[PDB]
Amino acid sequence: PVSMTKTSVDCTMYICGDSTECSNLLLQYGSFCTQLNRALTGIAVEQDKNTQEVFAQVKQIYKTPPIKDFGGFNFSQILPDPSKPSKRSPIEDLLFNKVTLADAGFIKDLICAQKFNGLTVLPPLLTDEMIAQYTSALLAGTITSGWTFGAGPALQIPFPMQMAYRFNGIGVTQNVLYENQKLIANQFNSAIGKIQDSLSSTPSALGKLQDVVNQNAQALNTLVKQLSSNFGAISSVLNDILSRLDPPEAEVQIDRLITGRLQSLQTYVTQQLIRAAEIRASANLAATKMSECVLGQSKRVDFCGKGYHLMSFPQSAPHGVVFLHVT
Amino acid sequence: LIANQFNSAIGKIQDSLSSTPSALGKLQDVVNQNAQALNTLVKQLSSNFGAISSVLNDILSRLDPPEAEVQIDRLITGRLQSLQTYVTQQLIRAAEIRASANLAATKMSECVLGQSKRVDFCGKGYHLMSFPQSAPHGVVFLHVTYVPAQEKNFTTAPAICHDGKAHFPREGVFVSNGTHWFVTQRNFYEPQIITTDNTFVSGNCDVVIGIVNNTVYDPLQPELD
Amino acid sequence: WRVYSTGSNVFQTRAGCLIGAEHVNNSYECDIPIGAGICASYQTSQSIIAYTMSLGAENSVAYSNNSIAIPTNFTISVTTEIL
Ligand SMILES: *[C@@H]1O[C@H](CO)[C@@H](O[C@@H]2O[C@H](CO)[C@@H](O)[C@H](O)[C@H]2NC(C)=O)[C@H](O)[C@H]1NC(C)=O
Ligand SMILES: *[C@@H]1O[C@H](CO)[C@@H](O[C@@H]2O[C@H](CO)[C@@H](O)[C@H](O)[C@H]2NC(C)=O)[C@H](O)[C@H]1NC(C)=O
Ligand SMILES: *[C@@H]1O[C@H](CO)[C@@H](O)[C@H](O)[C@H]1NC(C)=O
Repeated sequence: PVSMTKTSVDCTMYICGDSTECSNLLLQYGSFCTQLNRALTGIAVEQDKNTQEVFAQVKQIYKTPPIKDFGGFNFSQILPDPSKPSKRSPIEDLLFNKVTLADAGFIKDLICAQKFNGLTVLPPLLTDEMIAQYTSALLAGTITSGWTFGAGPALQIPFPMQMAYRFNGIGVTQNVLYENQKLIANQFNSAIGKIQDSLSSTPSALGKLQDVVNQNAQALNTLVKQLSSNFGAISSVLNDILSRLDPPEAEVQIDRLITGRLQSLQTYVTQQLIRAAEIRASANLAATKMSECVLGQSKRVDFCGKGYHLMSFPQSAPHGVVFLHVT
Repeated sequence: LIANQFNSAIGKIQDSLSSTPSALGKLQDVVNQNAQALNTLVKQLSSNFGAISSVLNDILSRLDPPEAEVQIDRLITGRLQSLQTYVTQQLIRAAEIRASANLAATKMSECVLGQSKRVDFCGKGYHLMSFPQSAPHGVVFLHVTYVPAQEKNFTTAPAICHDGKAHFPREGVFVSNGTHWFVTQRNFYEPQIITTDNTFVSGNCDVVIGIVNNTVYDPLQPELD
Repeated sequence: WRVYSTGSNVFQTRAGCLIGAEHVNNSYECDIPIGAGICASYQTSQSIIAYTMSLGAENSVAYSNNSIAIPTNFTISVTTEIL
């Protein structure tokens, strides 16, 4: 995972929905809602910072040459396809179809009910078509320049010679590769096809992403349920209390409602803060993996997949990243 | 040359920090956040939370304690809940600072006391060394790194056939001006003549894709002949 | 207030719509993030302009199957990092 969905909560619409007397009683509680709004906009900034940290690793956009004479290898499943409006790999299309996202919030469900009570969804800073541009640029740089573009200017180098360098990094003499090129090419292409159909057949692979969305969805959902509890007053609808009692004794009921709703809102925000810290930790892990397993050749055991690491390829997913380790 | 580049680079660090004001924001915001949070706590004393007034000595000097109990209880609830919120937020920020401190300790152990080989862990480029300096509640690393930048192009081949046998570089790569062939290390252009003592032989030259025909000079033969 | 709702430079983005900024055809790096790839800045005779953010310079590397690039000269670099 890299980021979660940015959420903004407006107090005065949530608590005292269109009631001047309710808000005038609310300002006796001081400056709570400024603190709550500040915490939420802090999380909302931090999400954009996380995505910028993971993907904006280089500052130039390379492109692959059109000719595909890569010495027998076949990168047709991770290279971009010009046949679609979304310039993706087919593997990225499998990733975009496996996750059933929610929370559309279109410009005019449960989503509209969430909209009607001060809960808004801010759209992300990076769209779905720039993340693809970074990922395709990293693919282009890796397959045409080795690791030299991770340290300075891009230096072109033929691909099987790069693979000879990468066996020499393991501890194998490079003449192993040049005498067995076709076997390695066939194993690589078969393995890539196995990734494709294995991900296509298994439904339960991407749960690490999905649960995150679900948790946020579930948390937001239970917030709306807290509008329907009366907290010990005679009713839970504020307009009822304003349309039945005089204000000098309706202060008693309204104060109880303010207390209950404010406490529930505080609980929600604390839980979202802790989840934000967790997602930030995983994002720093992802940034370290992108720096080391992709842009270089790590030698730490089991950091870049199981076995002796050769290279990696990144791919994008909605709110996350997917690494292919070649080992 | 390297001495001059190093001294000029250090001077550029000096005047770059001296001219740019917005460098140390990663430190400053931390202090600001704590300052801001603490300031908020003080002005939570001034809200009445639904009572008569926010000054306690007013209520003690206006009411008898059978009703001062009712008013004071509301004040106690409000202030205690605000203080709780402050403590929880400070706990979360403390966990964040501890994570950054463990990152700083890892960088101090690896990028300074040794020579790391992880890419982009100790600055951009191949890492040479580091130097630490202190900062108010923080640390500042100067990474000294090596960046190669003047490229030129050559035409290669994966191996050389000489006598029905393949020859491979013991370390480096075969390059060609267009007429001759040389062995070069992978990060600095320097031609050396293809001999036996920087190559090795393995198999025959009927298998490897793209092997080119040339000759390999023997260091023993003109001494013997 | 109503002194800005007159407009005549109104621009509809994926986040909503923007009033008081003039949409351009260039692509610059981001200054103030608005969202959905749109950023805004204060530049030139001075006003607030909004744009699609620019990811970086486009580049192409001359790949071949028998061509290599090698460096000849080098540079020592010193960078700072604050924690
Ligand atoms: C790389 O592998 C892909 C696998 O998709 C190859 O594409 C297939 O090519 C055959 C040959 O005509 C077609 O019958 C298939 O329909 C293609 N697959 C798809 C999904 O359309 C591609 O040819 C390979 N490229 C190289 C250079 O080997
Ligand atoms: C390798 O790079 C260094 C530094 O870029 C070059 O040294 C420069 O040489 C020119 C000669 O006209 C001087 O004007 C500069 O002052 C030198 N730089 C420094 C920092 O003193 C060196 O010439 C380059 N090597 C080659 C073969 O060109
Ligand atoms: C390199 O590509 C050219 C394409 O014109 C081809 O003729 C040649 O055989 C290739 N050589 C190698 C070693 O792949």
